[PDB]
Amino acid sequence: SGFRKMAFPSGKVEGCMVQVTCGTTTLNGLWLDDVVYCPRHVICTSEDMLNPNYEDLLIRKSNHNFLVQAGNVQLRVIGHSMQNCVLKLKVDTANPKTPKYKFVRIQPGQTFSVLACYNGSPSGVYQCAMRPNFTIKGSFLNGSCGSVGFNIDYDCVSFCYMHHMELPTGVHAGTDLEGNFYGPFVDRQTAQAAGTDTTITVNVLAWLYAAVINGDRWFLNRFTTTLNDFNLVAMKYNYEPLTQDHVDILGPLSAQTGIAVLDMCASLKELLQNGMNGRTILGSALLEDEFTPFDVVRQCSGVT
Amino acid sequence: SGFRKMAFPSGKVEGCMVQVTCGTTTLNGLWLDDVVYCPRHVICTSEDMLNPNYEDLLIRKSNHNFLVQAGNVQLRVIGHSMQNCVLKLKVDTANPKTPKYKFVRIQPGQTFSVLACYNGSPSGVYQCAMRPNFTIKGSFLNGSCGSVGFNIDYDCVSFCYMHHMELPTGVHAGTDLEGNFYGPFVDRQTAQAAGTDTTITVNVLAWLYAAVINGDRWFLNRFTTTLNDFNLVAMKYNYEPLTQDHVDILGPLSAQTGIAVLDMCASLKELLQNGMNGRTILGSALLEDEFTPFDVVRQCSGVT
Ligand SMILES: *CC(=O)N1CCN(S(=O)(=O)c2ccccc2F)CC1
Ligand SMILES: *CC(=O)N1CCN(S(=O)(=O)c2ccccc2F)CC1
Repeated sequence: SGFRKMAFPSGKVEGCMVQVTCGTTTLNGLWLDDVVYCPRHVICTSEDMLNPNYEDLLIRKSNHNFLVQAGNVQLRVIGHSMQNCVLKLKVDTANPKTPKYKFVRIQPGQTFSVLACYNGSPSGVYQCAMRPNFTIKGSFLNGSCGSVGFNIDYDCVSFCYMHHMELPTGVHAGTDLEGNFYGPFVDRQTAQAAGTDTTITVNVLAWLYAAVINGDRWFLNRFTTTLNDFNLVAMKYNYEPLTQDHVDILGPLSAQTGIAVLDMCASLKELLQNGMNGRTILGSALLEDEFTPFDVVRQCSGVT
Repeated sequence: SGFRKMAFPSGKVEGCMVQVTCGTTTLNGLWLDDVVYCPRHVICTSEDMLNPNYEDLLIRKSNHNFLVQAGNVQLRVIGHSMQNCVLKLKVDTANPKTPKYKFVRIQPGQTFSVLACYNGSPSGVYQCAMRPNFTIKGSFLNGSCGSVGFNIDYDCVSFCYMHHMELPTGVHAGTDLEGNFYGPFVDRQTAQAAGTDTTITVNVLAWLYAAVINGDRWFLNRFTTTLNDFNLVAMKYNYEPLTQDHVDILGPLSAQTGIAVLDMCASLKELLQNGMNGRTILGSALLEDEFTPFDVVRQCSGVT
């Protein structure tokens, strides 16, 4: 029993983190096989960051200008290319600790673990979600760029995020490992405002299921609703619309608890309309939306 | 910027987790050097757990009855002893992945990372605190016993917790790595009620400092207070008394923000008396008490 905001074990990713230096800029790189992936803004002077022309800036860079250090050992860079907003640095040594891995581009509402690093060294691990506005709410200081987000399926690490920048509002933007930003963001020090940070409804419902499973049941009511009725209330409260696809995904939690998805919707409707009245659910005073239905099943069943 | 509930990178501890089986009971063990540490209740039938006499139960156990598996390789047990509520299984092979380590007994209010494991395999990592009632609020299913809590100082893992049991109220009790329970708890399936779970005041104040550092400042007020006045309010709200030792510990956060500790106390006093009024601090609707002042400094400064 008990339900915690839980990250994947980070060891498989720790073994992949390196330091990348170009000129006076140091940030983190991901070493998989004989390639080191890092944010392309490693080539910029903070002056360059105002309006950088990356292709033009890159012309002035040779293999030997990219200093890649794995622990206290230097890797030999034998090639470099830009793919979207990442650099791929080819090194002469395959990372001996390369896990089984995939690059995935996640959807908004999907959760992942971040291994926050500075100078290629791990400082911490925490759980995030891709927000519906394609930001993440992370913990990233100068030097953390190139830190990665991931999921693990048993022995296979799916890398989904690389950290690139902080918006003026202190929320975070980054890329998949093909260098494509989540959302409309660009690696430039310019006016970039996030859109509405809506609540991930399907994740809230998953977490309400988790609460019931773990004995927190006070919010279960006598009501049901319909997707359309629920969705009118969702809209009003800046919650994402609930689809039949979301209902289908919640089916196993429905099955386990015997609470129909639409009944749990009606409970969530009353919590939105009535608030918590000073009560808590799984030690939270607000409705948590950074657990997926898969997260709840995984944690509640003990998958390794 | 941004402030997250952050665990230590888990890799150094992942390399230490093994499976221990005695009869039909499987749980986790910690392999450091040529010793495997696990809960002594591994020797019990769930029948035994009602009123176990561990010394008597242990007489019936030989080295060869303790099945220790590290990945898919069996370790040879050449000795076993009971120390308090843990077994030490001597194996013929030093764990080649043994990190630098210490065993520490932490105080209430101190935070640590848990690597939740099943069958010696890591499932997740999350941040806990030793509650003032010597429970922890974890996430532990059957099979998770022998999972450990730890802190890392650069390269040295301080092990502070081993998971042993769930109270009827779904909170958790365990031992240090010398097998001594935190609090009054015993490894027996009996009536064990937790005392008052008080709020860790010094940690709340640390987290209020973290909020200011990260731009969440709405709760800063025009008031100050004294330790004695604050403490009258703390008592009323089931907050731990604040000592000058706590004020001293918060000094660096005071220095960095320019907010005197007693001023921040007066802010916390008004939040206790007035509530949050539907507002949030660092994305929380309640006052978070599972960050230590050291945690806030570490995360805000980017220690690896
Ligand atoms: C994103 C990231 O982690 N980095 C880019 C900025 N650099 S830096 O130019 O060295 C720097 C250092 C300190 C303050 C601002 C700043 F831009 C660090 C790596
Ligand atoms: C604490 C812990 O993780 N364990 C002790 C209980 N055993 S068990 O006896 O195998 C068991 C299994 C399933 C349900 C209850 C139960 F006690 C597992 C390890």
